[PDB]
Order: sequence, then structure tokens, then C-alpha cells
Amino acid sequence: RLPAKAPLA
Amino acid sequence: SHSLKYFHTSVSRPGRGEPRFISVGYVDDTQFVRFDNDAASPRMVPRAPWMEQEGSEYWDRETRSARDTAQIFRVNLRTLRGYYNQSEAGSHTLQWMHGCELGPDGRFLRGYEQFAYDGKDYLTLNEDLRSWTAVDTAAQISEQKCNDASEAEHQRAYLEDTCVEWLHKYLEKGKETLLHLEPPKTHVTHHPISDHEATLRCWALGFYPAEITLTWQQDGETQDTELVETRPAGDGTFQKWAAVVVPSGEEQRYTCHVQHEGLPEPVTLRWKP
Amino acid sequence: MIQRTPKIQVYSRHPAENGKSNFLNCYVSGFHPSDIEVDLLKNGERIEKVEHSDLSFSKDWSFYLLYYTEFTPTEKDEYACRVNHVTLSQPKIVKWDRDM
Amino acid sequence: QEVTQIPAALSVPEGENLVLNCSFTDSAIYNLQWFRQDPGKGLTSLLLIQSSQREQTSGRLNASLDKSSGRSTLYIAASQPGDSATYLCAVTNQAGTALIFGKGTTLSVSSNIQNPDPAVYQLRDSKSSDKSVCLFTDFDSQTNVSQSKDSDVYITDKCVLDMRSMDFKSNSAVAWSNKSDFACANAFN
Amino acid sequence: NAGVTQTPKFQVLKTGQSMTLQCSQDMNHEYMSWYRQDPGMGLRLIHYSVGAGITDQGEVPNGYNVSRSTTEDFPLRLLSAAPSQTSVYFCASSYSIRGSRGEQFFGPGTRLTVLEDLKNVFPPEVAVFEPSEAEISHTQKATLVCLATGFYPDHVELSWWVNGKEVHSGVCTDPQPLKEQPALNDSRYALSSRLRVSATFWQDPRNHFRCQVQFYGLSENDEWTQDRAKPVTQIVSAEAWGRA
Repeated sequence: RLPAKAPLA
Repeated sequence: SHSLKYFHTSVSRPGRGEPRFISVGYVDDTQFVRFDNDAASPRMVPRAPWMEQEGSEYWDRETRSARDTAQIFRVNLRTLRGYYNQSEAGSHTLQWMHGCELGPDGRFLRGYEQFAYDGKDYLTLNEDLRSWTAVDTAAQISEQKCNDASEAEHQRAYLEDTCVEWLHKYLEKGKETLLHLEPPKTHVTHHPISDHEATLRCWALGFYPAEITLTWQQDGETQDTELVETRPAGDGTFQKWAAVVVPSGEEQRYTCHVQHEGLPEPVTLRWKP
Repeated sequence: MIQRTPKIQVYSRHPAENGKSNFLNCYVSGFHPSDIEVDLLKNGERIEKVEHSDLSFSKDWSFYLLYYTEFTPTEKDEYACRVNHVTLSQPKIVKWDRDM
Repeated sequence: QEVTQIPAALSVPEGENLVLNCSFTDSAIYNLQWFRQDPGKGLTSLLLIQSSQREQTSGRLNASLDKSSGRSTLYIAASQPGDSATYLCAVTNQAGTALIFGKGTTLSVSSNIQNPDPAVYQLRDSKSSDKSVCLFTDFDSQTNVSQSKDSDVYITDKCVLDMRSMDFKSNSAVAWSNKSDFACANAFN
Repeated sequence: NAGVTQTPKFQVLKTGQSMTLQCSQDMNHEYMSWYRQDPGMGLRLIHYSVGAGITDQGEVPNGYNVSRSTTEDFPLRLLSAAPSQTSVYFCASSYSIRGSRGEQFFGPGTRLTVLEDLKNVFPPEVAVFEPSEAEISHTQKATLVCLATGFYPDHVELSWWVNGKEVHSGVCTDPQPLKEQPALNDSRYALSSRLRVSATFWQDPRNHFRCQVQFYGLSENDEWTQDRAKPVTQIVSAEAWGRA
């Protein structure tokens, strides 16, 4: 399954 | 030595709306889910037979997760564009690769995340999963940013706990296909290329997983091997050939050596006329 | 910006024998950026039954796609894969060899 | 994500310490934020605790964060009447793109009435009219004003007013009607 | 700098009417949010934005649209006003959601009331009541009482004006309005406020006292053909002088 948060660069 | 990995791709298309966004999920070397935002009300969908029995609660969650990632990656494409002093006219490619690996014991072994901008290593997560290595000086601003927000914290929690838990769930749900070791059906083909030279091509067909080692040796002791990239047969299995240019008449001097998880002992082939 | 050219393989799923149903595959890999046009051709004419695998990529961030269609190879008929990419100044065609 | 604030309403005498609580289902948050809302006004941020941080102190306010437990505690040391307001709790949602809020804890810090002198007075209208209104005032802060049952007879809830000029606080409640058989003496029973 | 500005502060709508709630910030904040607040439900995220041209829906987005054409502006559009959308709407912005600089700033808020019939809208009648002889005698303090009666909806701001200047001290207005007919669901409201003051100051006949109620009713756009003066947004004031 996918992680809930995507890192912001 | 299993793994659950995802491959995210965002492509800025300025003046033609929001960027293109595609996610694909892999267990070992088997794609099981996919998201494509290039559609009206786009959704995460099953792409393995063994994934269709999951409830709509799963797909609704995966949909929202993939939707929010697309939205974040749109912002990221804006930010990175700003860092490299690039035009708002060009198309730019942000790629995100994350996954967890299980050890022999079947417990968490290791996690990794990496970013790439325009096909080039940008920002790698360290093996401690608590900090980043900005591969470029432009990614230093990003590194400082992801540390201020404790971004690695949430990725560690996913990679160590959530990722490992669901990898186990998938390996059970798809066990009949995922845990099956299909060994390569292997043979040798002779292709004359000139008067003096011929080509011995060592085949490996319908093997799974994708990991395989093909090498040519000579009785006594060779030319540098041509090794084609491992390709999908389109049925869940893989194909690969290794080719070697040899002097014609001297073909039965060369042996092919195959190594695969599905082979108890390494197989040796030799071309018979 | 660093742009890599598509590596093109055209091949059947199973060892082809004339007048037996098989699957024609065109594997395009090692290319950047993602945007690519791929058609499978019977006798130089475009095939409209064509499906393709979802966009993924390798350790070096280079994209790969599997284009494929169900087909019955014969003696007379010729199959190829036409691929156009920003790296190619001219659409590139690769004939299906049974021995590659 | 769901954020719960326990209790919903709190009433404490002035000078006393009090805890406002806030718990959240999802521990994977970036920031927790406490806010103040005065009636008919917007929200003003009081304290911001990062996921990495544990304490944040602002005068008589100390907020604490236990990511594991999934709760924050706002300690209000030696409460004053000026604290009487609504306090809301908020964490970063699953996506991490906006704040999700709790119902909030409606706080009432009752003023200490030095010398209570409970009295009911009658007031005539400035524009004649034979219009009369009852005023219950100078009563102790602990007593709650019983609402009138009688139809078309109206009684307000109490409010405290500050006469800084004379250093004097006094509670106050009002009652009135359009009837003729309406006396102020035994109107607040 | 003004922080976050919202317009209007009060608005009355008929069911089916559309309108745009204006919100702007001059702080260059990339993140902006719209919430609604109704008793015992708390702040419910309607819509949110993470930058110019990027919008998404929250907990309860149905009935509303948003646009983030510019970093500066985040308008909220009610397409077809319904009674259920009667609430208080707050616009909010912040430099960051995930970063250390995550202080979120809110607007002064918009009170919205949607009605089937604008007929049921009346303005407040205000009357000031002079202090009790007994109070001056017993305490040597004088409590004036302001009473605003028979207004709808709950869209009023009561204040006191001693010698033509707004007093912020010696006052308390009731925290809640009061239902004149608790039986009815459309019932008009009643509000009371106390101004206490030294007996000496009340006794001085040069002291001017006035309680005023700013009522926010209908705009000049709103249609009105009822046999009655249109209940427009207006100030209604009662007053009294000092006396020995």
C-alpha cells in the first residue's frame, strides 16, 4: 500500500 | 529476500493543465496496482488477479493517497523548476522510488527512498532512514527543508511498519503466483554473421523472478559477451539472452552457465550441431 | 537535462510457429524523458488491437514500456515496432526477427 | 484523522490551575496548534508544537505533546477572568496539507465576588411607556440563574462587568414581560 | 499589513441565491483553507489550497466551489444556497503546514443565514431603562439596562456610547440571544446589556448615555414588496441623560 505522506522538497 | 516497491512519475506540461502523474506498485517483479491521473475521476486499480478481492475501502484510501501525492509532486515540480532557474515553458520529470525488503527470517531487512529530477539522482534517504543525502547542491535546500519538517520520520514509519505489514498481506493473497519459482527453459542458437565469425546466443525463457546470471566460458580459456536487457514475456515471466562472437567451427569449445533461484544447481549448456 | 535514447526489442512470448496463436511484444527501455509514441505494424500498417504496460522505470531512472498485441505469425507477413522519441530525429522501425 | 477535546465545557474559580486536553487518532502529525476564539471573533494561534518538539511555554500557558500517546495537554497556571474564551486544538491531517480541528473546550473563569450582596431592583423605561424591567445583581459567582418556565416571561443568563474605575466586579441578570401581574420581588426563584 | 481579510461579515440569502464570500491575505502564504463553524460540530474543512491554481475538497465540501487564480485571493462560491449552509465561515492561511513556521491566521469570519422566506426578517426595537432609586441608595452605583427585542436573524452588535464615545468598561452583553417564542423555529430574538456606573456619574445631568444595535439585514439588491419598511442593515438606538 502507498504511504499517506509525500515529502515536500 | 522479497520487497514491496512503488515507482512514481510526475511530468510538468505547462499551459496544458496539471502535470501528468503515474504510480505503479510491485511485489518482487510483479506489478499489482497502478494510478494514472490522465482521466476524469482517476483511481488506483488492481493490476494482478489476486488484488481484485480487496474492498472499496482499500481502493478509496489508495486513490486519495495517490491523488495527494500528485498534488504534492505538482508543487515539487514548481519548487525544483525555481531552484535550477529553468523556464515555465519546458517539461520536467520528477521521479520517486520507495520500498522495504524482508530478510531470510521474513522480518524487516532495509528501506530506501530516492528522488530524481530530469532522470538524475536528486535526494537519497540514508540507511538510518532519519536523514537525506542531497546528491546535488540544488537538493541541499530540499534536504534542509525535509529535515525541518521531520519528513524522514513519517517515511521511516511507513518503510519499517506499514510497508512490511502489507508486503506480508500481499505475499499471502498472491502466494500461488508470487512464491512460485519458475526456472528458465534454456538453449543455445548458432547465427553465422560472416565467413570467419558466428554468434552463440544463450537463451533463458519463461523464468521468475527476473534476477538471473548468464555467462559464456571457453574450454582452455573468450570474447566480451553481448548481454541484452531482461524483458517481460507478458505472462508474468521474463526472457534474457547472452550472445558471444566466436570463430566458425570452434562453437563446441564454448559453454553457457545459467544461475537462477529456481535452479537447485547452476545449469551448463553447450551448442550441439 | 540529460536525455537517453530508447533501446527497442521486438519478440514473441513463446517460440513462434506459423499459423499458431502467439503474443507479439515490443519492449522499449533505457529512455528519458517518458513521452514516447509506439505502434506495432503488420506489413508496415498500424495495428489497432495494441495494449501497453503501465509506465515504470529502472535503477538509473530510465523508463520502460511493454507494447503488445495477440497475433498469428505466418511465413509471408512481416511484423515491426515503430518508436518516435525527442532523442530520435526520425521515427525508428525494428523488424521482428524470430532469432532475437 | 479525529481530534477530541476533553471536556467540552469547563468552569473554574479564578486563581486556580486547569488542564485543557486534546487527543488525536493518527500520531503521524507534523504540527499541533492551540488557538483562542472570543465570541463573534476569529481564531488567534496561541502555541505551535512541532513533531520533534515536546514543550512550548508562553507565560501562564504551557502546552505539551506526546506523539506516542497521541495527546497534547494545555496547562493554564493561576487562571484569570480574562482567560474566559473558547480554546481549539488542531493537527496536520493524513495528507499533511491542512489542519483538522476539535470541537474546542468552552472555558469560563468565574470572577471572585469579594462581598456578595444579592439584590433585585426594578427599572422604568427612559421613554416613559409604563415599561418595567427587573435586575438581579451583586450575587455570588457560584449561584446559577434559574431560567423562567412561564410563557412570554423572559430571564437572561448572568454576565460579570468590571468597574476598573472603582476596582469592582459585579454579576448581573435581567428579566421582563408584557403582563400586568409581574413583580420583580420573587421573579428569580 | 492586514493579516487575513474577509467580506462580508454578515449576509442574509434566500434559498437558491448564489454568492461569493471574499477572502485575501497579503502575507504571500501558499496554503489557504475555508472552514464552517456551527454549535457542537467545531471547525469543518470545506475546501483547501496548497498554491496558485491548486484546489481540493475537505470534510464537507458539497454546495461550495473555490478558485486560487492568485496566491493573494481564495474566494468561496455558494452555487445554490440552502438552510443547512446557515453557519459561520472562516478563511485561514499559513506560510507552511509541515514546517516550523506553521502559525495559521484566520479572518474575522462571515455569519451566513439562508431562509425560505425573507418575510420573517425584522429589525430590533431598542429601549434604555433608567437605574433603580434603591440601587443608588443601597450601593451608590447606577446600572443602566439596554433591551433589543423582536429581531431576526441573530445578526446584531450591541454597544454603549457615553458622551458620544464607545465604552469598553462597566459593561457586559449576554453571551447568547433569547427566543421570544421558544415554541416557534422562526422566532425573533431578544438581547439585554448592562452599563454600571458610579451614582455621582449618573446624577450628573451633563452625562449622555446611549446603547446602539447595528443590525445586518437585507442589501439594496434583495427584493422586498411586503406592506412594511424593508428591514435593511441599520443602527437602532435608544438613549437617556443623567439627572439628580
